[PDB]
Amino acid sequence: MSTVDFDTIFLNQSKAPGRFRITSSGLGWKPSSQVPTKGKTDPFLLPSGDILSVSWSRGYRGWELRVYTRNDKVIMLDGFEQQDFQQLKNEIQRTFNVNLEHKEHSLRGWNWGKTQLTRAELVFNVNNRPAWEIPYSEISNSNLTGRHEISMELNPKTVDENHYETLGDELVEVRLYVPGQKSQLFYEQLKDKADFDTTSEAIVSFEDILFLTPRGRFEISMYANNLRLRGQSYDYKIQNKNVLRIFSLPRLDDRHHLVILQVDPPLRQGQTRYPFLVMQFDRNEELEVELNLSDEEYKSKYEGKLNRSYGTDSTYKILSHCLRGLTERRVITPGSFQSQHMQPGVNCSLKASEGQIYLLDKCLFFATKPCVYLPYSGIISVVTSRGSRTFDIEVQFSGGSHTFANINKDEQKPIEDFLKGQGVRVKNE
Amino acid sequence: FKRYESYVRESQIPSKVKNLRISIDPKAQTIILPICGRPVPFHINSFKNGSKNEEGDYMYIRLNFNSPGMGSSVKKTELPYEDGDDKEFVRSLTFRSTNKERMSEVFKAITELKKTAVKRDQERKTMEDVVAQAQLVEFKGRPK
Repeated sequence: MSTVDFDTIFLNQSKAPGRFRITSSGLGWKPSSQVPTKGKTDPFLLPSGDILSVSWSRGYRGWELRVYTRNDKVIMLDGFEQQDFQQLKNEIQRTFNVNLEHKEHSLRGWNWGKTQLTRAELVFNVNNRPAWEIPYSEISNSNLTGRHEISMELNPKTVDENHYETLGDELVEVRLYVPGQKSQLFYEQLKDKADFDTTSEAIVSFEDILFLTPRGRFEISMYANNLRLRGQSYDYKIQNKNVLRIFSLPRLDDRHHLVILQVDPPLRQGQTRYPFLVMQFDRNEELEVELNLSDEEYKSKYEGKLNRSYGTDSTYKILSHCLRGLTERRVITPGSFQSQHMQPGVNCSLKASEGQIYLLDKCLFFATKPCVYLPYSGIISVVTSRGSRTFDIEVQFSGGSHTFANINKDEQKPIEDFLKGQGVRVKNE
Repeated sequence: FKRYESYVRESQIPSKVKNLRISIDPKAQTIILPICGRPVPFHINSFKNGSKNEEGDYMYIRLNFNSPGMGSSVKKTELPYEDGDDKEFVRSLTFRSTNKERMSEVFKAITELKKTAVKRDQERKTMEDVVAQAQLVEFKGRPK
């Protein structure tokens, strides 16, 4: 039985070269033993029954053999020479009864064309030739960012127990512009083919929530492992693990209530980043919500963490409890600090931005763009300076200083006594 | 439409483009981008502008391309793309790399290539006049 083998072949853009083998049982690839690749040494094996079609085309490292599977996966093998084409064509035809298709790619350098959703890959065609293709398995998320604009986020391979180290510059995000009244249908078709979320089976949804940061109205759909924010011009998927902290803070206007999420990695809207998501509720807004959970799943996983039904209570309380139950993060409420005016915080300006400073039991928190979180364990000293009916507070920490200006002088003594009580060094100079 | 093309044949692609990274060809006025294991050319005339962001151990480059709606300062008489209501456009591509220094150099070289292209196009437009004329013919006798 003539086993045909190729040395120096790379699997899915692997950094390490391997030995590729064609057998009557299928395709095999094994990494070459000369590189200490922290990583399973196990041979990749593809059964002959799983092969649908095979294309030959120009890759980075020479020629690329792209294998389409019946399971809608694309396998990329790069590193072949141009001479190997005749041998590969004869062996693939003989062994699998599959034609090796030669696919020529557009080299014109044009950024316009037609997108074409093929079974396993998104294809961008320039002058009736493929310019590039993206496998649906590499797409992590997709989001409509405009009436004619579709943003696709790609899974940026970092460290997974099942993937070979990739070598080079990695594509993270692709934005397409689809003119005509058409981008929404393309987004729906991309969602169906890339097999993302199953419909919207959300444990709970909250409609029409006002965000101060990012600025907009968003629907919040909660799932067991993730939180979704749906907006008119942007969709975000946040994993429950990425939520670091939840703040529930009353605004000094005594008419609104702030719920603030710290997220790591910070959410990204084009170039700008949002490490804090600031939601604004009316205090008089009441909502009744039943959880979409089976009685067996509720008892086994969520008993004592979530209520089965929430009565007609304030929306921000229900939301804060749901976030606590699903993220397992503690909600940070206002601390024992009370201003001269019996308020839970003080009005101040950070640079050109007017806002509210909250002195919480473990941290100083400034709740207006930009949002500033300062733990007391990181504060070296607080300096009070005279600008005056007002005074300024400079907070020094290991990474710099923050000057909060325009604070009423009557609030000076309560703030100093509280900060001294928290063990922070106050200097009055 | 000002017809431009990066390459006619795959043999024109620089052999240096093999380490799966962003590479620039000043001769073909082309940016070569690593999209899913393929060396995708983009001509400097399809490129609009870009940004660079540093994030932890990685450096991000966003490259923005010409698309209708998000248009450039060019007049209605000459588009950097062919007119087409049914044409879809690559508006932006974002890449990341662990090597910050090289990625900063690549961004500088893309920006320089764009400046040289715009300067050459301005120089061409300034010359498209009647400036091309016979060189001064010296008087054979004693000139005034």
